[PDB]
Amino acid sequence: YLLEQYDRVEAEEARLSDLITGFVDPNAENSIDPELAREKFAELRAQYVVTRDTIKAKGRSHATAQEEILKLSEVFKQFRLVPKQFDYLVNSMRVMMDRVRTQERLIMKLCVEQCKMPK
Amino acid sequence: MNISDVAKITGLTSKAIRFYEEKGLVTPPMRSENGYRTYTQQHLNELTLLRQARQVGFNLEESGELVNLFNDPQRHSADVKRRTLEKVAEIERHIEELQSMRDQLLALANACPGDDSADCPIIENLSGCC
Amino acid sequence: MNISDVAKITGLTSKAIRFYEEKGLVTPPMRSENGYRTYTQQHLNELTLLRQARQVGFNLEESGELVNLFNDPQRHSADVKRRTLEKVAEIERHIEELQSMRDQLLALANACPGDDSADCPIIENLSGCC
Ligand SMILES: [Cu+2]
Ligand SMILES: [Cu+2]
Repeated sequence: YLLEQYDRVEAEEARLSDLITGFVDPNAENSIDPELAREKFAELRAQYVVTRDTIKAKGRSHATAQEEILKLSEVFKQFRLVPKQFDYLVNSMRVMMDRVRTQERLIMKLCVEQCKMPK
Repeated sequence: MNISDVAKITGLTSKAIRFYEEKGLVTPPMRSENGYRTYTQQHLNELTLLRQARQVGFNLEESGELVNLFNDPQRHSADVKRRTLEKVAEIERHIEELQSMRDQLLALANACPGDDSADCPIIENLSGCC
Repeated sequence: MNISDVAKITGLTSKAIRFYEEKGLVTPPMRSENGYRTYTQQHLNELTLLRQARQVGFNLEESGELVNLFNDPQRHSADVKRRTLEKVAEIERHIEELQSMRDQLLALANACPGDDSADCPIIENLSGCC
């Protein structure tokens, strides 16, 4: 996720070019200096490290675990979308689903054509 | 940074900067995705150093070594000044021998009548005939 | 005369000689059964003069024109004389340039401690820090 891409671009100590200009960038409702980004990219890390622990808190769908889900979301919903790089983040779903989906189809290709089955 | 703004700040032009980067004479500036060479205050002062280095007389190579000096915060003012002084000496030799040449030219020319003649004594002093 | 002949007599090397030839500085020599350039005293004189255009410091072009004047006896001693004067003017330019900026190198020497300090102020004035 965006924290990963922001460290990958910060892998070699430096960048202020366009690919950061897409990133988090809260508009006060545009080159980005280090300290501002390092701050905006930090309380998100805090929401993660305090969020990923409650996923197991008596289930994926626990009250306060969903509170940290919805709160991480609300933490993001003040912010805006991030650049065409984020395209691959969506692809990382499709290329999974494209595969997963396909396997179901494949299983059906193995289950549904030769023998009879109910529908 | 904006590459034209940088080249005007240092007085150079972009292909000059690019020539110097081709010769590995500064810190590498990144590009942007569009391809704009990401210069810096680091590249600002590297380029100003590399600028005045040759106006002083340091070639592409030794001026690259000067940007090495700057990029070396471990640097030693001694060797810097020793090379400054070796340069002084080479300029001295240059001056001396250029003026020896000058003196020979002047001995040739004042020896000439300049009498719009076929009898140009200079050239026949220069040519190995007669 | 083969190229070794005028080369080892006047003293120039085969590369510089054929370079001067294809440059058109010098007369196209006669040629052989095999196209080897059988030079003559013409070319020997031309090439001694062409050197003493070089060693004197004329560029290749003005040097070619020196040798063209020589075998063109309608030349004027005055023209060669003013040429030498203009060349010595350029020598005065080159030498006073070196003198001035070397005086400034000496000022640089005066400024630096040269004491193995990574606060070498030379790098600090060139690299426009602060
Ligand atoms: Cu004359
Ligand atoms: Cu010093």
